[PDB]
Amino acid sequence: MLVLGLNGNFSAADTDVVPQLGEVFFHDSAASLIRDGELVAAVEEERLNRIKKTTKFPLNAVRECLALAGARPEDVDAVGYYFPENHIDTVLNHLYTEYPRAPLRYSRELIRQRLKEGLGWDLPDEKLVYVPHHEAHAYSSYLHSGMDSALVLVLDGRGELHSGTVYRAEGTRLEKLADYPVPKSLGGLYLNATYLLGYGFGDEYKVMGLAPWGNPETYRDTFAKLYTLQDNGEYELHGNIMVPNLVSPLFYAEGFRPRRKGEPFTQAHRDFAAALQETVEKIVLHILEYWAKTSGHSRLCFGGGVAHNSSLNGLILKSGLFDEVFVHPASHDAGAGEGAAYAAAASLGTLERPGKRLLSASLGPALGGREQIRARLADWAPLIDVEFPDDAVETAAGLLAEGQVLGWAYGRSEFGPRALGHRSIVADARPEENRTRINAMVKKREGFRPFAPVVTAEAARDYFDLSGADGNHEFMSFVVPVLPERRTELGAVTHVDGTARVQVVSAESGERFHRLVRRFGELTGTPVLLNTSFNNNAEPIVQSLDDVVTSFLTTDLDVLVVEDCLVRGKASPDLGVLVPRFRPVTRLVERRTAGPDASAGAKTHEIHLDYDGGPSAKVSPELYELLGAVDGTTTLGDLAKTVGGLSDALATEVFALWEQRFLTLAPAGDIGPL
Amino acid sequence: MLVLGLNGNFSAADTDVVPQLGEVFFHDSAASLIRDGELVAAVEEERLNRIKKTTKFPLNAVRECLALAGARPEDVDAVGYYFPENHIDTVLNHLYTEYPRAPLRYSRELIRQRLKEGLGWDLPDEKLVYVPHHEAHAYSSYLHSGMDSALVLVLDGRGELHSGTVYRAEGTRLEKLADYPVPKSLGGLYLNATYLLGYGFGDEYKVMGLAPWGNPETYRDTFAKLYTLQDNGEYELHGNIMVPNLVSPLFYAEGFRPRRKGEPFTQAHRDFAAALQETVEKIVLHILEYWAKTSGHSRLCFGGGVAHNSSLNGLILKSGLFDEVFVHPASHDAGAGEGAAYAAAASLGTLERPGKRLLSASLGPALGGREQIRARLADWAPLIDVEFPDDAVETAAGLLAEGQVLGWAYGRSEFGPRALGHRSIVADARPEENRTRINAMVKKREGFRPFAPVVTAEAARDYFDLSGADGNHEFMSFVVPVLPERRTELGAVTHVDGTARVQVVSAESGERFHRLVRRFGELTGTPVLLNTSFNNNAEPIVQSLDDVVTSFLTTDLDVLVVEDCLVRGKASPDLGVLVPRFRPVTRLVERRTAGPDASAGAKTHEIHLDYDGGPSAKVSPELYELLGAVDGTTTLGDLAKTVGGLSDALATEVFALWEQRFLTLAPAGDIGPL
Ligand SMILES: [Cl-]
Ligand SMILES: [Fe+3]
Ligand SMILES: [Fe+3]
Repeated sequence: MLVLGLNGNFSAADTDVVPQLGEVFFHDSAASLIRDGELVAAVEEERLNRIKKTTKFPLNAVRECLALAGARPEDVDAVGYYFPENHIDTVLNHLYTEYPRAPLRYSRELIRQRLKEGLGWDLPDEKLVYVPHHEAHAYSSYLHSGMDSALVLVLDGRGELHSGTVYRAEGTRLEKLADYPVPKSLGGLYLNATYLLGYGFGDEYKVMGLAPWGNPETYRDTFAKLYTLQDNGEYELHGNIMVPNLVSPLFYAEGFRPRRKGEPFTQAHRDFAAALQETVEKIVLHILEYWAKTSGHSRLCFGGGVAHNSSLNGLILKSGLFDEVFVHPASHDAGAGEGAAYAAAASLGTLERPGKRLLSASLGPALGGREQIRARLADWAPLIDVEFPDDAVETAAGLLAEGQVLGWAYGRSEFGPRALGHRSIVADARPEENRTRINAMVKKREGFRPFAPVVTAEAARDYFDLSGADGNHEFMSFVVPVLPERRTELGAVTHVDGTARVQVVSAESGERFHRLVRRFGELTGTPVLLNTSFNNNAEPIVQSLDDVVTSFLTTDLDVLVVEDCLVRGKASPDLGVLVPRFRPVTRLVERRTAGPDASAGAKTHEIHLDYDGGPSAKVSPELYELLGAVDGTTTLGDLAKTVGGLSDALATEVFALWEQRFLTLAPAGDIGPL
Repeated sequence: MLVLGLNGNFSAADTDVVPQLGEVFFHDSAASLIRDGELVAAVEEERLNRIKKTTKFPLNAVRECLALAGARPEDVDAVGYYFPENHIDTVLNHLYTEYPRAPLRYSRELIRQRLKEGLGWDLPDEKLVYVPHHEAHAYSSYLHSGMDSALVLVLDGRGELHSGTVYRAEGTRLEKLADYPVPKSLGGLYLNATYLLGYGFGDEYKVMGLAPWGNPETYRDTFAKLYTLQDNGEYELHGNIMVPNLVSPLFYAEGFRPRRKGEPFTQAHRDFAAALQETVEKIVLHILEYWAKTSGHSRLCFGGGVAHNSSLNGLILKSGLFDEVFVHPASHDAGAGEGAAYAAAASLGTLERPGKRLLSASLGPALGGREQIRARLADWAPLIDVEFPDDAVETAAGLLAEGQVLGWAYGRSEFGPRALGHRSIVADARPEENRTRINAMVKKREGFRPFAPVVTAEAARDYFDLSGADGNHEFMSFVVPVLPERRTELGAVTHVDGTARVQVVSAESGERFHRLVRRFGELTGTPVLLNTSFNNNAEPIVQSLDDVVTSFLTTDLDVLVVEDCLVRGKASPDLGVLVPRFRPVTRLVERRTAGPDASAGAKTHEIHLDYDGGPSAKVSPELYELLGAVDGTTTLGDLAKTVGGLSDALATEVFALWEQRFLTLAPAGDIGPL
């Protein structure tokens, strides 16, 4: 039994199903592969097409999953899709009424066209299974829990008919207990409020990071007008007929004005975030207080996008409502994609399930063999210096103890949003200053943002308060208190409220990363590291070796440790040897608007990424001419001849566009098949 | 007592308040000026920025109205805006949460900014009055009816809180009897349905033109699942949680497939339009039978945008529920803007009302003095020949009896969507072939589109069944049956169901246009003329003399009659003397997309209009280079020298862009102040 799980929309690499298809239409595209009930490969398409939370069809993810399994497309017994057929087709039909030039291609045709054109795979209709969305979420969360019975809660933005569902789980059978309609969505509520802070889709976790800086008292009674807790685990959200946002009208009427980009986060912004987070905590704990005592289950599995609210999870852990809580590293729609495979298996035969709790999210493609990685790093020689230490982990722990900030790239990439020791940036967790600088200089993000620690399993309870239920901490699912007598010691990773979104690494969850953290603790007395995701502000978590080196070279990291190679940037790196490549969404434009006296205005030149929400940047006339000559094979230095040579100014302009990922800059060639 | 009425959004000429601001956010911008209770000027902003149903701030319209009244901005005593302040500001606030770069300027500050920058007018806060939306509609519909009291029904897309409102009007007092909530919008229902026909916003009236070709029976039972008629003049529309369209999910589930662009209208599409029209009719006649009997009133004023459903209006007239019915020529939001002026007058002190029933919509700017028209037409000499007959009307009637299609342009432009003798295209109403003739080769639009007759007051009852109530027919508000013994005689203007959207012209409503239709009747025995709006497929109704000449020269009209001048196109018109000017929304673009093997891909040159739903066209590299040098003063011929001269190929390419109005093409200078 080999089964493919699919989620996302159906757009090709270079176009979308309709022009500028909204980023909210079936996002976080991913593919997962289960064999004999075990999750053998999973990767989000964003990692391969480099568009965060992408809606595009996860063609590359399917290809990578098959390769990791050693399978051909014909080996796949079934394909599950994470929504019912009528729902996804009704939404496509809606988009087609708005875009009368678009061909009437519904999901079955589009899935089969993509697999046929993209993989040479003729999928039989009888192998395609559409699955209720919250059923897919629940299967994913519960089957990886290691529990043989549980309460399973799913809360997300929405399924086909519900924003929340409660299941009883026993053996491999799911039995629905309750649901909550779409307009009560806590995902929708959190996103509605997120837009008031100058943030958008996908930024909710940043708002969660802001909330502990605020006092929930300021806006508590305002948010209380937007919901009512009702008897027997019910609740209500109070909508409005003014605009499609539950939150902005009332807060506008009370004088709250939405933050603008580039403005600071005031105390009122912080308090708003705090009152929002408390609101969702109050609702979910109300749901669970009721269903704990009603269903009688002492164990909980929590999935759906809302289960990525780690503060909420930490409160559930401390609530005492349950003895055990489990959360999957991919509780958003990539996990529903995985759950759709289990559901598809269930509908065609018997359901085979994992035999153990999931401990590792290291499930994507790896970086390559020993030899192909060494050969590819040689291709980067004009930009990097490379050492091959006898014991890279020993050396990396020493560098960390010396205050270096490291890129850390090993093996198979993490499924789900958290970096966990395979595509990480790590630093000493003790100095508070590391938080200040890694926010400001390395990740280039807001100073309020917290940093998550990783700790060895053996030392975890010396630093963090894990009391209450037994939660799984392999995937940073839970915020927990830092023990008070350790808060000064852990300056970089203790949040303003004394908590931390902890990763507890063990020899079984992540042997190499555990050894790193253990050795560091032996050197310093503190077996704790800061662990943030390996990506700059313009990209998802890095995937390939070229991704890793590119990111190292365009962030202000000290050293890169990749598959036991020690990489440093050269004193003067020769950008001219890099070959520019368009991304499938890269566009160049020369534009004139109207000018004075109805003249044609002055020319300007821009590069942009053609997808909804894509960035854009002004370019000089010389860079515009240089980039128009890009062929995929010629180096940047040879290209720059035609505009009179790669001046330092052109190299600097190119470097800034590289940092923002408007195009691919890498040595000639590639690493080859893995 | 001089009062300015305002409706629309707040965007400048060349940008929108938020980028690509949806065409549905406060559309049909307009300005109205009342003085001592009389409407002295009104024009829609679309006529001036040449963007159909524009949302942009009606700055030009305000300027034109002030000039028509001989007023300084400072002479205005009060300004009324057609929505309450909290509602429009809440919608702007919602736009601003979606665009965190947009500065937080709300409606009061934007109104003052546009008037200060645009007119030097410093508007005191005390002079700006915001109005309930359906109240503005109701004042405008009722106060121009000539009635002493009436039942007033308003049905539109939505106001701040309702989609329908019912008033009793007496003297100048409005008393609210009932309302219907936003989700019951019949404007909303009609537009949702319209999308299924490959049409969009603003195309509803085309769907109404299609409905008689269809049989309402085939989808009657399907539409019946979407609404329920209830006691006490109540009804319900049955929504869905699938997509924001009432209509598409159910019709998709029954195998209805939305029409694609360029596809013919099938019999299914025709029957769909027929069942949709029957539905809104059934609901509104159900509202009206309950409120005619409950209120006991024999007079009805019907307003809001749904009151432009001419077929519905004819059915109301024939229902016997009322003795009198009045419909305003601008019952859409431009009329709400007018009605906001009256409400502002009632707020600040005392309200004065018009002395008589409105007979003429001729309220916009005029074409100019006879001396400046002659002078400006001489500027067009390299493209046209002009005659100055002794009696243009006499000549025009003969030319029409000879079978020519005329442009007819006189005096002040029509307020509201119907042409009525001031910006019209007129032809013989007798020949059936004139429909396909003027659709295909003049309006360049669909063939099913019926044409409307204008008839003298004296002959009206010889041709049209005006029985039932006494309706006002000066504005083409009602569809009425053509008498069966006249249907063959009126071949061009009788729909497939024997009906016609008639204009009855009188010496009182439009003297010149009356004399024209009378004379043609003396010459032919048929005092009826086909009357369609003076615009091609790419523009609103033409406004200025330059608009009139441009439209005549870019359509296939035989002759243009404009202010007693007879205009024909020269055998070989010299396009080279035309000065090209960018419109404020004109953008000229060279584009490179992504290519195979990650190269810089296809190079294209395009012109487009930068507003939501704006057209675009590919251009040749040569025209791209020529249009880039447009300075607003150099002629097309002189600009063409820089690329080798105005060749026939280039002149043809430019002409096709001119026809689509991508840029302004006109002789040097302008007509000057009117
Ligand atoms: Cl009242
Ligand atoms: Fe979900
Ligand atoms: Fe309205």
